[PDB]
Amino acid sequence: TGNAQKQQDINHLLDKIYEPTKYPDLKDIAENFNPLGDTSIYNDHGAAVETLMKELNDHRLLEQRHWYSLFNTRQRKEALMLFAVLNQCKEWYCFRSNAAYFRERMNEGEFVYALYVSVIHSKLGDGIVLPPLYQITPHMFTNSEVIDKAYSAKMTQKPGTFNVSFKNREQRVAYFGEDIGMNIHHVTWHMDFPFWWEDSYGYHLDRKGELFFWVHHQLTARFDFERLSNWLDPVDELHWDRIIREGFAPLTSYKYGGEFPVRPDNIHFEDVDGVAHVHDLEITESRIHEAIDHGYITDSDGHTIDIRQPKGIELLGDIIESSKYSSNVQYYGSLHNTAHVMLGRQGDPHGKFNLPPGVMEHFETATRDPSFFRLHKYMDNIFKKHTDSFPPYTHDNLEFSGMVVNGVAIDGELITFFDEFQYSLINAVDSGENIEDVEINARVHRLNHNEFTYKITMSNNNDGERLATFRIFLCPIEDNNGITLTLDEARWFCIELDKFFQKVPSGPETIERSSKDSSVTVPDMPSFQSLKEQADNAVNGGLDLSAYERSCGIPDRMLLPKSKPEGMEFNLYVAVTDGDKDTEGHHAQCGVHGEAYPDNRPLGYPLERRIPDERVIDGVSNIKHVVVKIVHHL
Amino acid sequence: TGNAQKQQDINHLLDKIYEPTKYPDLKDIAENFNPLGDTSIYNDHGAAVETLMKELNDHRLLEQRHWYSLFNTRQRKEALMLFAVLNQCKEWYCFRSNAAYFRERMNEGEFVYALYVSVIHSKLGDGIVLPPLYQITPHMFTNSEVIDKAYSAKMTQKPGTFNVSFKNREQRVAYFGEDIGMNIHHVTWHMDFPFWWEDSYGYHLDRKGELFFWVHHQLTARFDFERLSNWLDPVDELHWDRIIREGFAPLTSYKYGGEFPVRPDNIHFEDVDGVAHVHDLEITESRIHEAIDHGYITDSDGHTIDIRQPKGIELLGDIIESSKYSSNVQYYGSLHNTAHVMLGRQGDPHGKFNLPPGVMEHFETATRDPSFFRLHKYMDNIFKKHTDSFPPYTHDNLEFSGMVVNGVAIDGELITFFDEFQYSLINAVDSGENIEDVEINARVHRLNHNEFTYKITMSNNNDGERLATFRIFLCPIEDNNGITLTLDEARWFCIELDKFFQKVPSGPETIERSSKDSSVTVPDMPSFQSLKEQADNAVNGGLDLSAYERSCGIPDRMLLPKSKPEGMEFNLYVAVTDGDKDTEGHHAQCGVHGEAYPDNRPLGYPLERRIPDERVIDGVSNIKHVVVKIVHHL
Ligand SMILES: [Cu+2]
Ligand SMILES: [Cu+2]
Ligand SMILES: [Cu+2]
Ligand SMILES: [Cu+2]
Repeated sequence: TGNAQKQQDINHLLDKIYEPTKYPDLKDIAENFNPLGDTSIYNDHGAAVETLMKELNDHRLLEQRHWYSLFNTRQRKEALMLFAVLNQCKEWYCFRSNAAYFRERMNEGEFVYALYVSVIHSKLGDGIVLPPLYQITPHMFTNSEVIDKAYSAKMTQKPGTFNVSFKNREQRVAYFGEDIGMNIHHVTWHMDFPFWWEDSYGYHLDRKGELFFWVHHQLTARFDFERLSNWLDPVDELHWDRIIREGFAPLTSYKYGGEFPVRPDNIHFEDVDGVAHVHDLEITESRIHEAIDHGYITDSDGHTIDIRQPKGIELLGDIIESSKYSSNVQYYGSLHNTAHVMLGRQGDPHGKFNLPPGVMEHFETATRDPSFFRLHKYMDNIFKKHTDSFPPYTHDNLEFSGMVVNGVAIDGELITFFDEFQYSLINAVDSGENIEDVEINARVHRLNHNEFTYKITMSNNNDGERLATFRIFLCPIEDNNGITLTLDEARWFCIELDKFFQKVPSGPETIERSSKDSSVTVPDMPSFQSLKEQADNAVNGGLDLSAYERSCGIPDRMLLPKSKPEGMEFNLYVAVTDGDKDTEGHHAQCGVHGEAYPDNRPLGYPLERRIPDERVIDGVSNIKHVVVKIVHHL
Repeated sequence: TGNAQKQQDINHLLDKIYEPTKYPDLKDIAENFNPLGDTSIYNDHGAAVETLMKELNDHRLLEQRHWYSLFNTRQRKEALMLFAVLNQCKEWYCFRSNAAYFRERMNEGEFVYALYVSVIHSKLGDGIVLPPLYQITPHMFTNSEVIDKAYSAKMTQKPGTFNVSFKNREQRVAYFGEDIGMNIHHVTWHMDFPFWWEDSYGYHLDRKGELFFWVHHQLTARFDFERLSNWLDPVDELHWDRIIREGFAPLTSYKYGGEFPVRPDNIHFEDVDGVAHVHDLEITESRIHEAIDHGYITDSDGHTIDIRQPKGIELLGDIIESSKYSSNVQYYGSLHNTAHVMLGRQGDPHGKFNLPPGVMEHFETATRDPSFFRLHKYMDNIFKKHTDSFPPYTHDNLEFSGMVVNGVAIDGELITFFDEFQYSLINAVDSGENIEDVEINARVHRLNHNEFTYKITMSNNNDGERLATFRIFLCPIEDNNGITLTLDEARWFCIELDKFFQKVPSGPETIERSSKDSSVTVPDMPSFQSLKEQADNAVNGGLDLSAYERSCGIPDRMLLPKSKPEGMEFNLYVAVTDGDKDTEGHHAQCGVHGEAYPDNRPLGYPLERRIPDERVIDGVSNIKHVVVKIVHHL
């Protein structure tokens, strides 16, 4: 073991992935190993192994140097079998071996996918930090131009970094969707808590349901915000009976595959052969919308499982996205997933052209296409229908008697601008042998803000020390019409900025906290070379980069919304609930390994419920709202 | 001079076009020359030169390593200025110089275009054979896959040759449209007789009008035939008020530019910003259709120019395509051309995506897209409306008293199969310096037939030697329903197979002629390396290369249609008209330089007119029809 070992191995595995490995060890392994000759390394007595082999043998596994979408029911199954081996290894000797043996005869997508999920969930992958997808397989995160510029570099053996690109559209709020950080998170989030997880794999992802509800509600919110800042209007909800108003051209290309199919604007949704009928959604949507409206979800037996309770919204998220936690998957089908594949072939439904899958039929690339947000607004208000059926909250309800926020102040400035980043285009260009490596780079333009700190002034009238949950939302104020909405109109529009638990003493305290300590944030990740340089140094000298092991969050750069240059006033919500009942039972942020989500309040507390008369939020001591102002430096 | 010189120079000029020249001579020229210091080499006292310079100087000329469509009113103008210099050179010292000087600071497309047109039309380019576009700029004629396979070859410096590709469509009659020979011809035909020719350039292309009418009538016919052979039905005529039923994905890529924009099926024609309104066509079409119907074309003054005469159909072709021979271009606009650009941006009319031009906005690539033939059927029956207004032909009309065809026979076997061809992908991949040349090749699958000869047996009942025009059409018989049409239904459907003038001696003769001597055919062209090798062998060893210096025709391989394996019976038409009245006045096939078309009969004689009662064709001695049969070897 070690890690600067485990780590090393990983880096080697995912190095120049589109070509047989150049690391000699990996290849004699790749050749001499037999996953079937010491059914003991395996905790299954190698049933997993024996099942991959069988396929690899009848050679009925997807070919190498071919595309792969995680939405392809077979490609998925294959990818997921590698997971299942790697997964029941007792120690490194068995992982390295397989993710070498297979690495060399299994397709790259299945492989990249398999290795990551495996590293993330398997018992055996603690020490490791995974290189950033963007540099491992750059075709999924880089433009088509820069890609070709990189192939030229290589043809000519002349190095250097190319500048990527992005007045005519709404490819004005593009900086958001096309960011390599969001794209990362978006994929990671669904790697952390995959739709395909069976608790057989080892543990149970806790509230994947609410997690699902919430994560998208926030992309959806975060997204709505940016369009605000751009004189753009909140996003249309997608309907199956209407036209797809805003279509786009991605100008993105597959490594092996071709160029992502484009969609024209004002198109009519076609029945796509092999996935499902347009109507098939319409009905699914109905079945869903009836559970919500009845009060119950009905399983396979005709057993009504009640959802007019706290477990409610997850049971709902199980049927909506359609993970395996689904009660009656034969009835409620899979709205979300199908909706993906469904929106993707819109470029070729009967498939007369044999265009590859589309931007939306992939996690590291969906945020790309505009209907992405159109499709999640729709999912969003499916949930809202349920979320909203609860009776508003009472006074006695929000009140954390004693504790009272006196004041809230921002110790700094809220200022956002446009930084510049560089990732490397090397895994993208093929370098054969005895021809050498030319360093080609890609330079992108991403958003950023300035660290700032919070000065939360507040008195614990209670006799002594109480644990407290510091909940901070950033809601909007006006309409982009100039209509000041109402913490009903705006409660749902708010994006979570931070959530943390601090013990409060008996008396006037002044709790301070930084842009940096935010719980919904993750720093940009270490470069690959960086992770190489570092793996290698430990192994030859004698790696606690327990910075980057889990990381569920969004990019720190994305914390605050972009804003206007003129500036705008947002409304800052500081709600301080009672820590002892919250954490009334138990990372725990990235419960990647079965780790029980620590907060018990539902998600978005306490703005997740109808707020009919603001009269109320306003009279609980432990809730306080102060207006902030964000400015954008050009 | 020489030619094995002129030639050499050319080959050098058009080598690895996408990069500054490696031929030292070309560069000191490229540097030291000044197109403005001996205004004497120029027959204009260099007004041309002084106009390019002015642009090159204010640097308002299109950039290098960028795309270019010949449909772009500016790109065209720029391209066409180079033509105008190269054009008024007195000798080689001035051409070489310029097409060196410019070659290095003008864009490649303008440049390639400029050089060819210039070589083709300028007084000074007799000896020369131009390399095949397909190998000069392979991106416009080669797939998107093979192209990438070639970039890989190059990256790794491992040579190869790749096999190109083409059950779900009508990309079953694809072999026709995607052939590198047709594509060549199509562009050449439009280089030979350009729409932009002003007679200031030096001479007058004779019947560009009828030429235009006809050339497209035959692609259109030839095309209809192939679809026959494929259980496919004759092509729909395109309308501006209907859906674009049948769209395609070209899977083709620009060198500098991106991937050609694709079109979804069942699309509605959008008003495309910058080119023209959909309605703008509709009216044009009307104005056109009213000339035809009135009997006259009305010019700018309100002068009615009659067209119910022989000059008729060309005057019509001048206004329809809209060349500069147009009588009232401000009124009849440019249906054909505009229709090209109009159909191309259908992927991006308001241009929100900034997709490059499309397959149809280029001559070496339009035959690609299915609406290509849909758009020419439409143009086709615009002409037919006029062509058909003439009173049928009388008996006394077709009769070449004396001369009488006794019999007609094919002396071979009519057999068409699928050969294999290889062109080179080198100008496509960038090779910088001190990095050496790897030979990469592309292998295509093209149609072919077997030389066969005609055995035309016929007696001269007259008293002593009459000249004769041997006109041979290949008409269809059955419907693809199995209905069997009527040399009215089928007269227009016939493709020209040969046309030649032979002296018929008095009495029983038996003229024989070959597949090879056909007048509507051209052999595949010499390779580039071949043309290099041969150019090069004749500097050093003190070049005829005469077979390919103009070349209007279609590929010999395309002579006969594809057919069925079962075989089908076509109807062979041998009509022998009177040579002395035909050539009653004067290459002359490729009148590229002002050379008066030799035949005087209108075009398609004598099948261009309504044939109401076959009763007639049937009773002129000098017309004879015999059924042939074509078989396809799988
Ligand atoms: Cu997602
Ligand atoms: Cu989603
Ligand atoms: Cu044409
Ligand atoms: Cu045309």
